[PDB]
Amino acid sequence: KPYEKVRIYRMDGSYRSVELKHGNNTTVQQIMEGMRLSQETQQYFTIWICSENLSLQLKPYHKPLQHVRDWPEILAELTNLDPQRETPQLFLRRDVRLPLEVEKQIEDPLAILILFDEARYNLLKGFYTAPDAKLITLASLLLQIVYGNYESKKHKQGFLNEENLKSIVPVTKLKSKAPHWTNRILHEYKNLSTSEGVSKEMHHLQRMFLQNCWEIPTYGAAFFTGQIFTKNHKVIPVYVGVNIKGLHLLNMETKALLISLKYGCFMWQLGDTDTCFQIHSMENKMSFIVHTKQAGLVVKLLMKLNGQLM
Amino acid sequence: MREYKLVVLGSGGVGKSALTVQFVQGIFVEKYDPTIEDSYRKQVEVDAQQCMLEILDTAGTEQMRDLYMKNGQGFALVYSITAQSTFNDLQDLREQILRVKDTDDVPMILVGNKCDLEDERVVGKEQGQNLARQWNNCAFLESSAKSKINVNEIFYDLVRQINR
Ligand SMILES: Nc1nc2c(ncn2[C@@H]2O[C@H](COP(=O)(O)OP(=O)(O)NP(=O)(O)O)[C@@H](O)[C@H]2O)c(=O)[nH]1
Ligand SMILES: *Cc1c(O)ccc2ccc(-c3ccco3)cc12
Ligand SMILES: [Mg+2]
Repeated sequence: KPYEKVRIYRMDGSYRSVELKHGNNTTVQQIMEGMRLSQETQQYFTIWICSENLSLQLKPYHKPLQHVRDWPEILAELTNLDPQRETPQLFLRRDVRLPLEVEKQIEDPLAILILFDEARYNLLKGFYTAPDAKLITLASLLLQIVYGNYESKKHKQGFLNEENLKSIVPVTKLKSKAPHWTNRILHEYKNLSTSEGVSKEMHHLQRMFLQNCWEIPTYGAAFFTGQIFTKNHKVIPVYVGVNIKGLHLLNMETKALLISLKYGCFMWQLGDTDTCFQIHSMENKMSFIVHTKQAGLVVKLLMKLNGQLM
Repeated sequence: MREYKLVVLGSGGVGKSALTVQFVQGIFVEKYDPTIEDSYRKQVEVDAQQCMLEILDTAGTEQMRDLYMKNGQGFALVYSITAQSTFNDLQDLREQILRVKDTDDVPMILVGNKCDLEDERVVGKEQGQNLARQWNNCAFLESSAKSKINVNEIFYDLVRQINR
């Protein structure tokens, strides 16, 4: 073939090969045009570059293959990792700046499906902290979406083991809280199928799944890695989630929600040597400091997402 | 959960992407965008067991065709009942697959697409059955991505042919 190409993956493992009309000088915007997307679908998504431990949203003017070429230097600036075990790939993902009010008016079936796969991926990974009731509802919708209608001859007993459970509940709960949710999951699953008041069209069911995900505090969040010190002093690895709602802190080991702060209920300050940033939570008389080489990006994203709010 | 690697082959325009997108995403791609190489993933239930399908949607021409054959487990051979040339091209593809797999026991299915355009039909249903008969009683199906006719059966039958 007399042309260059690149794979653009999605969270579900699928990919789409696009032509590279300008080689490594092709931009995100030119690649975005190379997909099977309309201007309707394109406004909700953008190209990300992600390895195992670093995910970066790119901009229309960015040249993604030069980011691939420069990945070991980028990992050295932003992480404390060895660049060898990290090869990046390009992904089509939700725009982190996409306001929730705009997502709530989406009707395109393809856009709904792409947003649904990302949300399901973040759920099973354990990044979406929700009460046990919200998680059971999401698991029953996944059963309807993936396994079709409920049938007592098939799903009543000896079906929701752990291999099937792993695909509908967060991995952080599969061992502890999940094996006691099975009866409550099937009852909602049974209720979803035998109910004409609920549309079983595929884009409608996925739209329902996303509705229950929109109330989750960490929905649509871009995640960064960092470190906090216990108030004798013990290091706690953390995920720093920054979305259109605010800022959230996850225990890196167990994904437990440490603190979640809506915009306008806290203030931020970038550290001196950049290696950190401070969060003063007003109306609580409490502050904390997060150490991370990505602290510059966290603060820069916090300003843009806060400035977006009216 | 067993994984199945299926490859959709055929000349350009026959609806390889339309059949795949309809099966995986339930959407009918009305536009025409010549494919470079697309890979889809989908979990289905074939004969009361959960399967994981990786479906490779290939280009009409161009070229890496031998890599697809050596790695693929089942092959959907697609033509359009609207274009005779797309029907004739399938004999070379059938022989290429047998040559690379070095056998005739290859999971395979012949798919005549665009049966919703019954008016503009050029290839007959009996001539398609006659080809599949010649091909060691190969499976045969007439399908339509627009009307969602025989779409799910194309990939379900390839899964059963791999389980044997
Ligand atoms: N009426 C009708 N049109 C169809 C059907 N299947 C595909 N088409 C149309 O045929 C055109 C080509 O379809 P496409 O899926 O891209 O075929 P392809 O085999 O993937 N082409 P390529 O090999 O170049 O990638 C599109 O305009 C599509 O809408 C069908 O069952 N009925
Ligand atoms: C840096 C930046 C600006 O200036 C505007 C909008 C942005 C949106 C998303 C990011 C980001 C997500 C992960 C890493 O960076 C940055 C960004
Ligand atoms: Mg195609």
